[PDB]
Formats: sequence, C-alpha cells, structure tokens
Amino acid sequence: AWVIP
Amino acid sequence: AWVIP
Amino acid sequence: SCIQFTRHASDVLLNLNRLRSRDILTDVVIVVSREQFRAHKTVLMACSGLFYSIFTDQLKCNLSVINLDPEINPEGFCILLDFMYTSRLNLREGNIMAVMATAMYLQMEHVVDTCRKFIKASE
Amino acid sequence: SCIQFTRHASDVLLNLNRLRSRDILTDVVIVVSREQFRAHKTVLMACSGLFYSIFTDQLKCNLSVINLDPEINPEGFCILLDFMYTSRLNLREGNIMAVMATAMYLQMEHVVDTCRKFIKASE
Ligand SMILES: Cn1c(=O)n(C)c2cc(Nc3ccnc(Cl)c3C#N)ccc21
Ligand SMILES: Cn1c(=O)n(C)c2cc(Nc3ccnc(Cl)c3C#N)ccc21
Repeated sequence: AWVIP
Repeated sequence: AWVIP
Repeated sequence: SCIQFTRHASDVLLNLNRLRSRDILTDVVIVVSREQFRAHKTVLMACSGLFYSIFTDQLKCNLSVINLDPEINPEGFCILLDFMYTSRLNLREGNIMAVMATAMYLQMEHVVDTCRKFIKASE
Repeated sequence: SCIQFTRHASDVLLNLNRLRSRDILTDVVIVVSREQFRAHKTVLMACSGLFYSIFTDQLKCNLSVINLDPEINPEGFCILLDFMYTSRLNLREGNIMAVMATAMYLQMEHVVDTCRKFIKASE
C-alpha cells in the first residue's frame, strides 16, 4: 504493498 | 512505456 | 521473449471503471439493504473470494440480482466496490470498522490486512 | 485521502486472464476467418477502439459472435488478445507486420507505436 498515491 | 519484463 | 507495457493493467482498470460510471455492459445489481450497486461480474470475481464463489456456481452465475447479508454496511460496500475498480481505498477513522467487516465478508484479504494494521496503529 | 494497492490492477488482469483460460463468463466469440477466440466484451472494449465502438453500438452490443475483416491474420489477433489480458506482447521478426496491421485495425495505438519503432530500428 500500500502507498500514498 | 515498454520494458523487458 | 515478450515486451511489456507497464501502464496497461492500470489503463484497463481505468476503462472498466469508465464503463461502470456510464453503466455500460454492467450485468449484475448488488443489493445491500436499501442500496443498489451496478457492476460487472468479472471485475467482482477478480477482486473478491465471495463473488468468485457466487459467479462460478452453476445456478447463481445466471442471477442478475445478488442480495448481500443484511448486516453489511452500504457505505463500506461502496468504498470496497470503488477500490475494486480503482486500486484506491478511502479508509477513514469513521469508516474503517465497516470497511474491514465488509472486506472480511467479501473475502478481500489485502484490504483486511491494511485495515488490521491501521487499527493496530491507533490502539 | 485514499491509500493505493500498487499491485491491484495487475492482480485484476491476471484473474481476468484466468477466467478467460477457464472460459468463465466469456460472452463473445471473435471469428478471424477459420479461427475462433472467446473473450469478455468489457476487456476487449477496454483495450481496443474498434471493440469499444462495436460494443457501444445499440444493435452490435447484443451480438454473441463478431466476424472480423477477412484480411486479419488469426495469429496477429491471438498475439493482441494475449496482450490485452496480460500486458505482454510477443513481438517477433516473423509476426511484426501482421501484429502491426491487426493493431491498426483494432485501434490499439500504443501497440502500433512500438511496432513502428521496432520496424524503424531494422531499416
Ligand atoms: C480471497 N481472495 C482475495 O483476496 N481476492 C482478491 C480473491 C480473488 C479471487 N478470484 C480469483 C481467484 C482465482 N482465480 C480466479 Cl480466475 C479468480 C477470479 N476472478 C478469489 C479469491 C480471492
Ligand atoms: C484508440 N484506443 C486505444 O488505443 N485504446 C487502448 C482504446 C481503448 C478504448 N476504450 C475506451 C475509451 C474510453 N472510455 C472507455 Cl469506457 C473505454 C473502454 N472500455 C477506446 C479507444 C482506444
């Protein structure tokens, strides 16, 4: 996996 | 885009 | 020996979400108490263990309406349906419990994992 | 405010290709002379300008069989259908002309672009 898009 | 996978 | 187009999978998903927005070739309605959500069976099966089981069943594969358990929260379902079509999960303090409960029911393992991690960080 | 699961779009595409392999919920046959190819209309529309035009037409959207122009090469079509479901294009000296001609007909702009570039490099 999860990221800040 | 195009790459070598 | 193949070459790969890096952005292809995300471009396909973006176009599938555009079809959903325009209600093009949607083939099922998911009913979550008083709310209805139109979708493509293939996308639902590709994202959820529950939908995969439903739409591979020889009788249920042909239903155009699927009614979910009355305990399922419509907002939680909506957030998860958006995630299926966009890879983006709108997780907030006020919705995390409903999103996690819905993801457990829908059998969406990676969503359940991130929900557990965000809850653990608060407690 | 969303979080994003990086691998989600590729995971969805992998599952759609698994449905295609198992012939699950395929809803159209593409006929390319003596060959037949089963597929999902939504994936075809998401990848091709030609299929998008066909399956948004009020009469053609309901056809279960689509016959392509007799000049279209079945191997070229097969390579492009595999690319739609995997992001991988099996481009070879012996098939590049047929793949490019098929991608032009199907209106698959990025494929046409890489074909032109690989041809330019040889000449
Ligand atoms: C538990 N669980 C999960 O977290 N996700 C995202 C799941 C997706 C599916 N779908 C499929 C699995 C295997 N093969 C095919 Cl062809 C499909 C499809 N479509 C099943 C179980 C899942
Ligand atoms: C020329 N061309 C191309 O190279 N590709 C990959 C194309 C895809 C589509 N599909 C769509 C475009 C817009 N909106 C939606 Cl909802 C869809 C879909 N599905 C149209 C034209 C395309």
